[PDB]
Amino acid sequence: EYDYLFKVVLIGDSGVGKSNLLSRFTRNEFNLESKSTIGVEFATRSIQVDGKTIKAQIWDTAGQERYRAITSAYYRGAVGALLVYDIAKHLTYENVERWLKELRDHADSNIVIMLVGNKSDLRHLRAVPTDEARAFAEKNGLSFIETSALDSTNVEAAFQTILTEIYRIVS
Amino acid sequence: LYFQGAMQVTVQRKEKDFQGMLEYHKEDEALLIRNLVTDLKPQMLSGTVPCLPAYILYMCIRHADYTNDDLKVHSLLTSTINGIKKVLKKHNDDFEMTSFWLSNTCRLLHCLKQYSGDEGFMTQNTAKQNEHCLKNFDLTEYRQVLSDLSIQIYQQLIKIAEGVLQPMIVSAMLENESIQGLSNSYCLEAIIRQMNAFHTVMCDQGLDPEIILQVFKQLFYMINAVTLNNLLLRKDVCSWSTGMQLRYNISQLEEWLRGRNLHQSGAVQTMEPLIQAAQLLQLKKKTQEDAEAICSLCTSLSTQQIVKILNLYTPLNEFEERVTVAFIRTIQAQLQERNDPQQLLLDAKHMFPVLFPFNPSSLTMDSIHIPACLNLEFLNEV
Ligand SMILES: Nc1nc2c(ncn2[C@@H]2O[C@H](COP(=O)(O)OP(=O)(O)O)[C@@H](O)[C@H]2O)c(=O)[nH]1
Ligand code: BEF
Ligand SMILES: [Mg+2]
Repeated sequence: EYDYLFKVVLIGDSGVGKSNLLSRFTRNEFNLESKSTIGVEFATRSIQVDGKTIKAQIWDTAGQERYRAITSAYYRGAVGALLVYDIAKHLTYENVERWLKELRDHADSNIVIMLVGNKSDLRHLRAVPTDEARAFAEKNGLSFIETSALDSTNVEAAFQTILTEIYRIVS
Repeated sequence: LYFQGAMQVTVQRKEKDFQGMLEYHKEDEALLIRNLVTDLKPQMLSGTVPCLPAYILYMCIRHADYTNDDLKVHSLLTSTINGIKKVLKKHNDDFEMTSFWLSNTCRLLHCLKQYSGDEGFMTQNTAKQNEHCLKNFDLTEYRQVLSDLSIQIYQQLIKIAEGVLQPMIVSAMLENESIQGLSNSYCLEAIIRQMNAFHTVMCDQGLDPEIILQVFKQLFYMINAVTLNNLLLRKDVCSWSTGMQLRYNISQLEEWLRGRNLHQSGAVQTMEPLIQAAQLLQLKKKTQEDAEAICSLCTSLSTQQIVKILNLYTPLNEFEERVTVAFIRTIQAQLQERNDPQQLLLDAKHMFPVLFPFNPSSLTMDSIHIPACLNLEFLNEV
């Protein structure tokens, strides 16, 4: 059982690694041949914070328009969001603005939002400099981290950080 | 000149260590079948190695083989098989008892193979084990009878488990909103608790893990069909909201599987129709592109099923619309190359054929001893 249940949505373009951030976080698995998410999918994991049990209920969503749910109204009740782009594809980062605008059209105003630059293992292919994405996060009131679902770098830290920040706001 | 036999000369028996055999007197056989099969309750055997009843039976058979007593062999087995059947007709609704005798029947079968004498069943024996093999008798025909029995028993185990789960499925899977932002009753936790109980029973009794994996593959198949079939009848649950709820429910079942190391059972795969139905409910349903996305994605739903769900689809906010006739016809035209079944509903009672593994063990017959609680003191070690 648990003391808090935190609904957290994963949003951002198709291919950026949302489902693998989720599989890495919830069962330490990564798959190179990930199937595209259809509609909304789910996984959960419980962690400790301030000595209390926090169940993270993670809503993993489709980034491909032809795979998306008819409506974004399901964002309601979300206390956290990860807005994910691929550091090796500047377009996925350009699209963060639009993901972000939609989120704030449907989400509660206290939602905690973390901008996540995924695939940091692809250093040789980087298209989004860290400083650029960080200034965007700052200016938009987003927290910010770079992760790699592949080599696991900062995945634990991204989720632990957002869940801890949510705990501080709601407790 | 004569000799009556006289110190009256008598045939004395050689004094040797435990061979791991078990002899009994023909007159005492009903007491044996009675205390070892008929009146034996699974729970008396807590705190011993699983399937001790099967080992004990093979040890008795072994001795019978050794005295060359084929009347004993036939008697014992024929009588044991009938005992077990009788216990199962009486306990036809008892999951624990049924699984108990499945497990033991299978181990007795493994013993008869492992110690058959056929070198093909023996590749994994230690020398000590090889010398516990049957010497005189080839019991192939009985092995066949035991294999037939275990299938009958497995079917009764599935029947029992499905009977318990049935009244729970629709309510848990379709009639219980348990996550936020989407807007006799059972919840999904109660199905999961019931499956834990089944799993624990099967584990505690040392059922072959391949059989356990198959049991849950089979029960998940049932949840798939029962849930999908109810959804194929009802407008009130065909909305995007149910789609998401259902997907969440399915993911909890999947995580349960992983937690019990059951994820490779094939169970997940049997849910693909229900998963696709859940996705279908969530997807856009207006344009040509939308219809192509649906036809590409719904490979485990028949055309009739996809059409039924689109026909049933009922928005929950007036701000959304019912699927149009033209949209359905577009689906129908796109799905023409298909060869789907004539019947709309899935057969919820479909049984996957069970494959029973052969799992020889490292137990040595000459280290096995009967616990007093079985009241088999009238058995004697040889
Ligand atoms: N190199 C690298 N590849 C990744 C990483 N995360 C995901 N991928 C790959 O990116 C592809 C799309 O990943 P997926 O998680 O399905 O993307 P999603 O549509 O955002 O859910 C898959 O081939 C992956 O295995 C990462 O951190 N580094
Ligand atoms: F799951 Be992804 F967004 F294709
Ligand atoms: Mg995904």
